[PDB]
Amino acid sequence: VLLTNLSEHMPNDTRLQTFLELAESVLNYFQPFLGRIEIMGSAKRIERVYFEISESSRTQWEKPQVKESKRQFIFDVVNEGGEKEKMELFVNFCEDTIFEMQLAAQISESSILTVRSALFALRYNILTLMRMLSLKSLKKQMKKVKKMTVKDMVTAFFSSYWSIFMTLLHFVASVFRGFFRIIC
Amino acid sequence: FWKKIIAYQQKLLNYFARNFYNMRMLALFVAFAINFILLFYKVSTIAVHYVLEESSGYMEPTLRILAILHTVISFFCIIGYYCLKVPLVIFKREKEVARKLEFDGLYITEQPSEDDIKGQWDRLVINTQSFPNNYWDKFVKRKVMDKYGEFYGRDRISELLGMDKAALDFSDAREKKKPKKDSSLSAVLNSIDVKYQMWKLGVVFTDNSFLYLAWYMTMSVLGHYNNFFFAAHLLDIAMGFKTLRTILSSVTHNGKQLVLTVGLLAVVVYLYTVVAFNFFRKFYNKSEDGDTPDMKCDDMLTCYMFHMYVGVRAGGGIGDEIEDPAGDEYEIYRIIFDITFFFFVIVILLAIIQGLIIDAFG
Amino acid sequence: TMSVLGHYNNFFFAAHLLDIAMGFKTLRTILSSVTHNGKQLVLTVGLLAVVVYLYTVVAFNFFRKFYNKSEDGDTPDMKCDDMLTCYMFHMYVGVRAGGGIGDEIEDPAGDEYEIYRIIFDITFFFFVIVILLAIIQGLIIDAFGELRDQQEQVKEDMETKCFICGIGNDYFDTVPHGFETHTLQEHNLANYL
Amino acid sequence: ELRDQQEQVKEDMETKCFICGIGNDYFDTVPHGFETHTLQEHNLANYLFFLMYLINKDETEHTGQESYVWKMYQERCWEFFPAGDCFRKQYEDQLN
Amino acid sequence: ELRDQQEQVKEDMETKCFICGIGNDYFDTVPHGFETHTLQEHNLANYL
Ligand SMILES: Nc1ncnc2c1ncn2[C@@H]1O[C@H](COP(=O)(O)OP(=O)(O)OP(=O)(O)O)[C@@H](O)[C@H]1O
Ligand SMILES: Nc1ncnc2c1ncn2[C@@H]1O[C@H](COP(=O)(O)OP(=O)(O)OP(=O)(O)O)[C@@H](O)[C@H]1O
Ligand SMILES: Nc1ncnc2c1ncn2[C@@H]1O[C@H](COP(=O)(O)OP(=O)(O)OP(=O)(O)O)[C@@H](O)[C@H]1O
Ligand SMILES: [Zn+2]
Ligand SMILES: [Zn+2]
Ligand SMILES: [Zn+2]
Repeated sequence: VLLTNLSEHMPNDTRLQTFLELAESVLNYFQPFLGRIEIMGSAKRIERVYFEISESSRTQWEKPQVKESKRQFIFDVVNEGGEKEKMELFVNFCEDTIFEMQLAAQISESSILTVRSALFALRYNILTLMRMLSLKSLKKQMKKVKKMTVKDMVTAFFSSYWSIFMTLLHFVASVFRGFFRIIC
Repeated sequence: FWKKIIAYQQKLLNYFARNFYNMRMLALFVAFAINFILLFYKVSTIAVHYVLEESSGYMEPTLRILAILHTVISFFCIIGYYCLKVPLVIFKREKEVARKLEFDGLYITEQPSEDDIKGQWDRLVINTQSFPNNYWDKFVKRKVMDKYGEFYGRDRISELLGMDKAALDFSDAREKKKPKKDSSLSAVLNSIDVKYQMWKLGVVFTDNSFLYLAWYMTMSVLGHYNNFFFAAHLLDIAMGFKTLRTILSSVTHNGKQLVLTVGLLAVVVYLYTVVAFNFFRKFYNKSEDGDTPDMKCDDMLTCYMFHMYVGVRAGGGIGDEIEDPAGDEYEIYRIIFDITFFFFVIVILLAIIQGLIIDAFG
Repeated sequence: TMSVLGHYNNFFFAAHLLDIAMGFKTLRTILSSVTHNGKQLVLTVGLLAVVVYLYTVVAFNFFRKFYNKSEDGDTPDMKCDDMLTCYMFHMYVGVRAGGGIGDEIEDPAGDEYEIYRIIFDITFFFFVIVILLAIIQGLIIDAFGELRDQQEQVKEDMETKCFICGIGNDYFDTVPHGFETHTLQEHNLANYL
Repeated sequence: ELRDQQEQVKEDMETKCFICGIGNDYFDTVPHGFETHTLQEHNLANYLFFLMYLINKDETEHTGQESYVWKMYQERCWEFFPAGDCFRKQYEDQLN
Repeated sequence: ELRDQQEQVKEDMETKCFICGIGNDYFDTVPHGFETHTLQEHNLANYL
């Protein structure tokens, strides 16, 4: 807190900056807990205030119920609330939220199958397609096709994608069968 | 030889990639032509046949030719998609996984959520030597190696990324390397990266647009077994034109609200069905023959089906389609029943649907 | 030409009542609500035609028996024994029917296709009668709103910033009535003309 | 109307600071200035945490600033909330 | 349109002074400056 205050009140100070990177680790550890606000101080002058925020407080604030409460409060004050009572409403909301947070902390006492089946179907059907492409008979087809033809190239070129489409159809059918097996 | 075949195959790939969109339009046009011809079937009589009532007599060969052409065009559209759009999908997936590796350590420090199909499937492409084939950054493995190797283990990081340990310094010291002939078929089969192609095929199969085009192809094939399957290709107009997409956005923008409104209507009609089944059973005789009654509310399921199917579709609600309450001791209660059904179901909920559509427009 | 033809047949003078769309701007305000989204209206009509064609295909393949529209028990009048006849029947009758095609075809109770035909009728009512017509009304209402918004935008621009120089009224209003003085004496577009 | 109310809430929150009311145009002279101000300098969550901290802290252990804010809170006087002013506006000459 | 007219009236009254027409941004440099100006300095009720 001392180092942060010094840094914020002397932004341009090389020695203090050097001390900052010297103390970088501690500041990084204490960053979630160091809370800053600004107030209209007793000297008729805006002042920075540094304080401590507890881990329990941050967790209770980040609970989704409190998030929904904050959203509703903001909606209310923006729409149906004026500017003269805005801070009074904000303080009332803060008090109610703080009580709810403390009560929640007090009472806090102390698809996978589908994804796996889809991955298995993908692996199996693609390995079948790879087995089809890579064979010891591929050398035999190649020795047969030592002679090129434009028509032969067109036929093989089309057949590769026809095999890809058939493999996709097999994969989709496997997906439906596996889904039915797991749901039943 | 293989150089020539690669050149001609590249020509063919580029031609299909250039003409991917023109032929989607051509397939849609052929689908309209097929369905316009389909408007000229009739049933003729055992087994009944579907026969063209053609005055000219030319329409049956035209239909056969158009069906064959539509199937061919759908196949070529799949090919054009694979040449044109698949490279961008692979590029984006490789970019995503590379950035997640370097800037998040998704496999070094974190792990996939085990319910994420993409995160679990992307494990395969990391080990592949040709991992960033489409993504420009060819140094992602080295960047991850420098970021995490010293702290997380320079051996396991290399094993995870599929980087050779001693090949680098052996080659730097004394390479002792020889050229390989491209004509060797076994050499080419070793050169092709099997695991990377497996991962790429998985990505393509998971891709939504490719699945849509495959469904289009399957429907085109089934159109030869039954010509009326070509009507399913008229659904392609929701994707062919942006002007129709503007209209359909007014429906899909608040689609979840529309579905929830339908469910709420179902619940309200169920409550009305409960009330009718408990109090107004006598009024649900829907038989004109005075001898045999046809009671639609003697069973809860029958009463709910009757309400949902008839009262909702009726202009004035359920009161239009059930026996008049005049003179009955439950007359006032049943009048309230009918009026409230009309006001809540016919007037308000349908108004909610229209309001959702109009608000989507706005 | 219509006025001349009115002498051969006096009812051709009814075509001159179409001149009200051009005589009055007040009727033009109303008709803009239709013509503003006219292309969307036409495309919606076409989409309705396509959806009804799909429903016709389904009925022609599965629900032919339910389309007997003859009261005389001797001679049937099947409206779905031909694809063109079934499509005309659907487009002409089911679309105009309050509850959809289910109002005008034989009741499905007791049939083995009862659940499928109930789904057919309910989905026809929901998609054709409820949604697409709602799309038409929404297009008209949105045209009303868009024309209104355009008018208020024109008014807001003219009242806020000068037409010629584009400087807002905030700068000119440091002098009392400064904006109106600038826009009526210094930068008047009428003066420029 | 419900839609318009929601977009109005969003527009207000994105344009001007909730506490001081200064628009994002002033703060955005520094890159990411508005988000820095609304997440580090004038965070309403931070103000709620400060009220919690003051309430939980012993009265005899308050610092001068804490005692000032605590007294003002006890009389429910909200002048300590920065209204139309901030650290940056106060120290424009020295900070810039 | 009636809704929009009502919110326009509300927006105008909350943003700028009825008499002088100066927006609330100038007056709010002082805390509660706009309400002070519109209730103590330029009140239309006071003018009446
Ligand atoms: N360059 C400009 N010349 C004239 N008016 C301008 C110019 N820039 C802004 N304005 C504004 O446009 C408005 C003029 O409105 P408009 O064109 O309807 O004419 P008018 O004087 O109100 O009368 P009329 O309705 O009979 O034409 C005024 O509010 C004026 O301040
Ligand atoms: N005093 C303030 N404190 C916090 N946010 C403020 C403040 N003034 C304005 N804002 C703005 O309000 C927005 C915060 O939105 P919101 O309250 O929804 O929280 P969030 O951080 O976006 O997340 P969440 O939706 O999970 O609550 C930001 O755009 C922020 O700039
Ligand atoms: N010259 C002005 N005189 C008074 N109020 C003004 C003036 N200019 C702007 N305003 C604003 O108009 C609003 C006054 O609203 P309104 O006329 O409804 O009265 P009110 O005090 O809110 O109460 P009531 O609704 O009971 O009349 C305030 O927000 C005020 O800041
Ligand atoms: Zn000007
Ligand atoms: Zn602020
Ligand atoms: Zn004033």
